[PDB]
Amino acid sequence: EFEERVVTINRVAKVVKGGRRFRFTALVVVGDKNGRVGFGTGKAQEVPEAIKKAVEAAKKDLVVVPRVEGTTPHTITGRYGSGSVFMKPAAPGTGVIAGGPVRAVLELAGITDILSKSLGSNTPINMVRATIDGLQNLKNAEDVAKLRGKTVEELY
Amino acid sequence: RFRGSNWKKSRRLGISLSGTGKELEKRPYAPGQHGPNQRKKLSEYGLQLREKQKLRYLYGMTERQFRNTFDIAGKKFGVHGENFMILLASRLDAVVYSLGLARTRRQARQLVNHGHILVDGKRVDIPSYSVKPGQTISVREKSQKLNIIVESVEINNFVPEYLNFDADSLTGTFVRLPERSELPAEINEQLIVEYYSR
Amino acid sequence: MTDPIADMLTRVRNANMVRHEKLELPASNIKKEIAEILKSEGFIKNVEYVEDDKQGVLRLFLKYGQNDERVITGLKRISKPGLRVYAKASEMPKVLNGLGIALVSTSEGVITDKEARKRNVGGEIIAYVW
RNA sequence: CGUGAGUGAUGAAGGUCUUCGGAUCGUAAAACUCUGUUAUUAGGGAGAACAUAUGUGCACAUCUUGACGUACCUAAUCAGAAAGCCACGGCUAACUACGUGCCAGCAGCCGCGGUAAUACGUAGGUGGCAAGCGUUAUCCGGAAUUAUUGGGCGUAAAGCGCGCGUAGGCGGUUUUUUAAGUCUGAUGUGAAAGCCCACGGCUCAACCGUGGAGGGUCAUUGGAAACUGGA
Repeated sequence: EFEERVVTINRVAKVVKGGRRFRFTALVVVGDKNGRVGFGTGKAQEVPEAIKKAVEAAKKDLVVVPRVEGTTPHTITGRYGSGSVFMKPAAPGTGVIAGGPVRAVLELAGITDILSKSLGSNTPINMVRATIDGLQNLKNAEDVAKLRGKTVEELY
Repeated sequence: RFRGSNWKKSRRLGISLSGTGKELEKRPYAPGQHGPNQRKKLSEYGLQLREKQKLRYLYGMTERQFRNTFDIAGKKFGVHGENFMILLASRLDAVVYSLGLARTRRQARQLVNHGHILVDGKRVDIPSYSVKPGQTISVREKSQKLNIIVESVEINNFVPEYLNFDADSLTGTFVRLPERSELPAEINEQLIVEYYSR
Repeated sequence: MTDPIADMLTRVRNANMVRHEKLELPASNIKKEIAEILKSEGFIKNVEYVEDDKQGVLRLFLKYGQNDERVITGLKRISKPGLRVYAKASEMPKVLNGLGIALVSTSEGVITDKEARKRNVGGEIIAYVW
């Protein structure tokens, strides 16, 4: 019903009074299995109760990503923090591979025609923030038609 | 042309389509160095480069030697996105992968001498043959019955479209028009239709 | 007046944000069909006829939904004084293949973009007030 | 064409890491068959195309050539060898044992050297790519970075302390003008180591006709004034 992508569970070796406190920050993408990105981080002792903790406290950070005719409406970027991304269009009837950054952004948008792009670095805390920067800065067909305030077939 | 192991094509790439079982006795996890770790997510330009490297082990002609292949899958008019799977099946490996001579593409490129080659007249010992409506990729007079040409004559029953093959003949001369969706679909189309353009 | 549609662009846009049914755009000699060029579709809804005296003021008569839904998501300026955006036989744009009407005026006065490619001309639509 | 496996014995005689646990450099492999695509002599043979009794209005007759003369190739089917160098903890697809131990190496980014540097040097190697590989000076991916799409008028990349003055850069004046103007008009031409809509073959290379098509034309007002700075 909901494509939840739990990337990893960052641990911490707290060097406080206690011998060695264990704090697992379960990282899970809050995707709605449609086209939204979704990102939430927990801090509970139980990963299962921590993964849903960030899914019930952070589920409004997603963005609606529409599709034209099976191809990305506009090749957007991502200038938020170090890690960056890029939207590359492909044919509707295609697929994705492995080797690079995060995979829970274009995989949520069941279309198999978008290539997930994010160089920046490996840090998965400032690389997903740039993906939502471009997703919210995406240009739609009518979205840009209102900008001019004329016809949809008069701005292409 | 690669002069290396033909078992790393289903490990470094994400679209091999050259053998049925390969990860049965191997380890289908991630890469090599961090094979016991998690996998990654192909980058925008990386996915188009991964497919190129994936087809680099599949297609005999590598970078610069497959000029025509890439030139026929770009400037050529028509579905540019699916032009990499449409105008790219004009090699000599397709005839061996439709009649029943070689199950692989690398072995199909070396099957232009041991197997059927005489395409109704002038033959060709290259990885691509000019098989058009009128060419019958068959064998020679002395090499009429070969061992690699008549190997899986009964083992390979099901044949592909736009191809012909019979007993003691294996001469392909059916339809010249092929399908642009009659090949594996794991790589992007518009991605390679734009990246190549540059 | 330094800019012809100076207040015009700062009226409808502001009236489409604060939900202003009736608008008060300073009417001029060319500020009539330029502020009502989308009267064919429904972007700027429609109006009866510019009624005033020697460039006084013209309304836009904007309409919204039940919970005040604006069809236009902010209007920006494109074809202004100085530069000229004349679309000849170079390349006509397309998005949804026919929907509303834009700025394509030649020798037929105010026409739609449906036959824009047929005429192969791209000018600015204008009209006098009363 | 590119240099041998149709076949194929843990494919070893014992080593590659070996706490030996197995796999294997190892469906490497024997020793042949196989694979033809190496010789053995060979005789070989387009820019530029019409002629020379005296019988012939930009048409042409007895009689006018060689500085040569072994692509793709299924064929004789002798056996003529794709190695390599680089990162290897990596960044960035990549390693095991020894030897080193701020001695030396490594050494773009990282850094690794004062002890357990598989980062060092040898051996077994591994990722890459392609008859090779590391190097030096030369455009652009890198990224807009005198901002032009690609700069502020405050910390950032930004307070002329200069309070008094026209650099013509530029700062409502109603109406109002004789036509600065937006889209029509001579079109024949419309050619082009030009992206020619096709057009020719040299397998891996240089084998070139299409001026109307063909855009890369060479109808865009003479013109419809209530209007940047100046009323």
